[PDB]
Amino acid sequence: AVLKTSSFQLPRHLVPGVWQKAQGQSVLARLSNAEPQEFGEQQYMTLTAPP
Amino acid sequence: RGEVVGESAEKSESTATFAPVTSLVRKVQVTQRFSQEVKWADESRQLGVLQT
Repeated sequence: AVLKTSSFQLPRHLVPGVWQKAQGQSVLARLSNAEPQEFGEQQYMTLTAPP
Repeated sequence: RGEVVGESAEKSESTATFAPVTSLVRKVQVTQRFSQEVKWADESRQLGVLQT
């Protein structure tokens, strides 16, 4: 029979890098700034009514 | 106002009229009251409550 590349069983060439579907980032990290905090529940004062 | 008059027609007068108006005088106060404990809490914890 004639010689074919079928007989050699070549490995596939492997292309560099990984293809990805992108993901949405945080919006809250863009829309309001982080503040320095210490570990625990925080508490904040609000004005309920002016004089 | 101007008046139109004939040759020997008796002329009228139409003098301007004036009146005064006066400002009222209005005194406005705001008083806020709080415990000395509120001063101690704010000044120790740096809350900004008395500055606001």
